[PDB]
Amino acid sequence: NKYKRIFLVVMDSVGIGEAPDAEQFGDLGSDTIGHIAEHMNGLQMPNMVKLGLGNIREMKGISKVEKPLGYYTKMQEKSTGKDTMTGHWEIMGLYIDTPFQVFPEGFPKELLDELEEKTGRKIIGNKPASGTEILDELGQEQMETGSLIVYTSADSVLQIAAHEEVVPLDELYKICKIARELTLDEKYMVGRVIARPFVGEPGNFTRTPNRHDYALKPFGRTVMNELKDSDYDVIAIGKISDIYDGEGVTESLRTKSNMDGMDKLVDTLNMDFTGLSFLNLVDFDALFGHRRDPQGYGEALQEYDARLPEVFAKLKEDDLLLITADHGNDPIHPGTDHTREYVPLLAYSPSMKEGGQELPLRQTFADIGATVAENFGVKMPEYGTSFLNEL
Ligand SMILES: [Mn+2]
Ligand SMILES: [Mn+2]
Repeated sequence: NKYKRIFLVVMDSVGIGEAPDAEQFGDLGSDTIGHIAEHMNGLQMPNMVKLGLGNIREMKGISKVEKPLGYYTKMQEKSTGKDTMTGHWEIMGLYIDTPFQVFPEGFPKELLDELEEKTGRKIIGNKPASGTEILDELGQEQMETGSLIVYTSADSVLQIAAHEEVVPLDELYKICKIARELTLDEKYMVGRVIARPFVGEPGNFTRTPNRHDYALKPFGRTVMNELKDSDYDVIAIGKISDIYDGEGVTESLRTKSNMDGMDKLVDTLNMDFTGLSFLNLVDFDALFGHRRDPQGYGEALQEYDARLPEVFAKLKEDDLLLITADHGNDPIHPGTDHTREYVPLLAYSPSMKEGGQELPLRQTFADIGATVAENFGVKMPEYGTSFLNEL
C-alpha cells in the first residue's frame, strides 16, 4: 500500500465543459462550472483553486496557481450514458454500452399505458417529486380511486406509491416486478424501481418499512467488489450504496444533504480503515442542476469548498483525497437532463511535499478505479489506466 486510505468524493454533476462527443447527447455548448462562474460573477472556491482546479481550466473567479497542492486533469467519459449510474460504474472500472434513462420530468405515456394494461390499474402522477410531497398531493386520490401513484426523483428511479389498505402489499410488489421487467428495455432503462407502500389517513400519511427495491447490479465486477473480497474496507456515503446496489460495500452511511455528507466524510477520516471511503454529494444535481438554479448551485459549490479545510486538517500522509464528478448538469443549458461533459480530477495527499502537477487527460473515468486497485494490490479493472505511479 502506497496509501492506507483513499477518500473519493464525487461532486455529482459538476462538469467542467462539453465533452468531445456532446453532440451525440444534445449537449452542444454545455459548461456546468464555467456557466455557474459566469452567472455568479466569479465563483469563490479558494480551496479547490488551491488544489489546482483553475490549473485545469480557468474560469470566472477560478484562476490557476503557481504551486498547486494536488495533481490535476480532466476525465473523458467512455460509456454511452450520461446518467449517475453509468458515471459511477465507469469510475469503479466498468464500461457501459447500455445506459440508463434519467427521466428527469417523468415517464413517456406509452410505458405507463403498458403498465395500466398489464395491472388492471390506472396511474396518476407521473412527475418528479419527493416521497412526502406526492403523498400530500395525491395520497387521498389514491385511496378513493385506487390509482397507482407513479413518480420519480431527479435520477433513474421509478417509484410506485399505494396505500396498504387500498392496494395490498402483495399486489404492489407484483406491480413493481412488472414495472421492473418493462423498464428492462434500453429505451426505458430505469436503474431502480421502488415499491412505496404507505399508511395513515388524508393529511397524515406515512411510508412504511415494506418498501422493496428492484435495482440493477453493476454490469460486471467493480473495483469495490475486488476490495471487499480481499477484506479491504469500502465505506459508502450517501447514494453510493444505492448506485452500486450494495455491491462491494462493507459499511453504509446515509446522508440527508451535502453538508451532512461532508460530516460523514469527516467521521470516516476519524475511523481506522484500510481501503476506500466513497462519498456522493448529490445536491448539486438534485437540488440545483435539475431545478436549473445556477445561483443556488454556485452557493452550494462555495459552501462545499468551505468544508475542504476541515478535510485537509484530518488527512494523514498516507491518505489520498480524490475529487471528481460523474457527469455534468449545466443549469443554464436547455431542459433538465444531465449534460455530456468532461469532469475534473484532483488528487491530493499531504505526502505530496513539493506539490503536484498536470496529469495527462484521463481517457475513461475507470482510471480512478484502476488507481484505486493498483494501490491496494487487488484485481485490476478491465478498463482504465492507473495514475498511481505519477503520484
Ligand atoms: Mn450523477
Ligand atoms: Mn441527475
